[PDB]
Amino acid sequence: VGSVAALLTVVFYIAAVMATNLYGATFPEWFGDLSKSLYTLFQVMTLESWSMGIVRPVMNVHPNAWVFFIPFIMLTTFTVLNLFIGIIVD
Amino acid sequence: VGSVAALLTVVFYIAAVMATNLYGATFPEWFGDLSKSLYTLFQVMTLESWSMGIVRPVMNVHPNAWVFFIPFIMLTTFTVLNLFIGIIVDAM
Amino acid sequence: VGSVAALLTVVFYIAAVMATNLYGATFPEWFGDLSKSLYTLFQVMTLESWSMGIVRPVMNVHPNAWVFFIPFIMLTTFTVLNLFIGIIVD
Amino acid sequence: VGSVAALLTVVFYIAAVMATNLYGATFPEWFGDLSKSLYTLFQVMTLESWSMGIVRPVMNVHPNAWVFFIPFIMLTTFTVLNLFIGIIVDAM
Ligand SMILES: CCCCCCCCCC(=O)N(CCO)C[C@@H](O)[C@@H](O)[C@@H](O)[C@@H](O)CO
Ligand SMILES: CCCCCCCCCC(=O)N(CCO)C[C@@H](O)[C@@H](O)[C@@H](O)[C@@H](O)CO
Ligand SMILES: [Br-]
Ligand SMILES: [Br-]
Ligand SMILES: [Br-]
Ligand SMILES: [Br-]
Ligand code: NA
Ligand code: NA
Repeated sequence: VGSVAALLTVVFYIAAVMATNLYGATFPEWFGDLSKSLYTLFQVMTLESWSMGIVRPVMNVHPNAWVFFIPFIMLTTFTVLNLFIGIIVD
Repeated sequence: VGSVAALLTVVFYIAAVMATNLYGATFPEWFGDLSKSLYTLFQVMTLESWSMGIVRPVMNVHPNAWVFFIPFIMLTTFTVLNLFIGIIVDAM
Repeated sequence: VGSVAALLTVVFYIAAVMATNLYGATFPEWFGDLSKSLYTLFQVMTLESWSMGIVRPVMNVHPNAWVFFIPFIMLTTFTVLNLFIGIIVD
Repeated sequence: VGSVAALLTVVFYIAAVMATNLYGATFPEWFGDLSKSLYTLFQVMTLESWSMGIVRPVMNVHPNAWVFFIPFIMLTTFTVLNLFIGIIVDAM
């Protein structure tokens, strides 16, 4: 559980670093700095307007953006369930 | 677990083949080609703007679209839950 | 499990009957007939735009609408988890 | 289980008392009185338009609003999961 939450924070920070560099210049409101990118990736993790509000607008400039976002959603949500269920048992 | 992930991929692919055919011509931005259709059905599976942003606009042209999307949501949502729980149990 | 799904269908139909009578006249696009109301209550059960898209617009005309919608969400989602987990075990 | 449902109600009430105070004057439609604040925090807890529709507009005026809402989502989401699983286990 402790190791699970550690992995989640590292992946979240690494993903927000990547997102800042990729979309920061073209999408400054969402990815303009590390802070903004961490906030956006949390919104995306919660699945709130991820496609209609974030990813589809991002894909209009960067067609391959889904290669970042879809694996991120698959990875962070699977980890979150694993962490939530893992903490409940212990 | 592997068979579940295989079944989900097959079901997902056929669903996007069907959706391209049904809505492609009338909704090209969301279902105009297999790629776009795989992306939309993923958005639909996550439940993101599925009704307000996709299914209701689709229902304006195709009144029965709900016969496709509602069973799709029910089928994939039950499977993704079963798959994610399946990995957790088969690791404890 | 079989009894759980039976209860869910009855509550869903009864709720869609109630919604048609309550909001049908003022909100015809969402609750104008039993069919429309069943579709809307499914959208509301999945939590998609339930407040921003449906309930807040409904509350502008019917201030107490939340007394219908909030218990519905609480009831149908709890039942759905109970049914999903219940089927997985058996 | 009962203690969990009690803790959630207390946490929910205090959160809506705080939100009324912090955002009431600047966001009256969503946090203008305790009632509106209880309703908004329920919408936020379900994750419905929490960021695009509530938290980002709130962050335009109050840049630190995320310090309130993100821990709120994390706290209530973990509790609601724990409460719902808790009833299921304490019936099997
Ligand atoms: C899982 C761990 C999730 C951690 C989430 C961390 C969020 C950090 C957000 C932050 O530090 N901000 C700067 C606060 O000064 C908020 C930004 O999101 C903000 O600059 C922009 O979004 C603006 O557009 C808002 O008007
Ligand atoms: C858990 C069980 C969920 C069951 C869901 C049943 C849905 C039945 C929907 C239906 O029969 N319709 C009529 C099909 O002719 C669709 C309506 O939703 C439609 O009339 C309106 O929404 C219009 O506004 C669309 O343009
Ligand atoms: Br969360
Ligand atoms: Br998912
Ligand atoms: Br569902
Ligand atoms: Br809920
Ligand atoms: Na949503
Ligand atoms: Na959701």
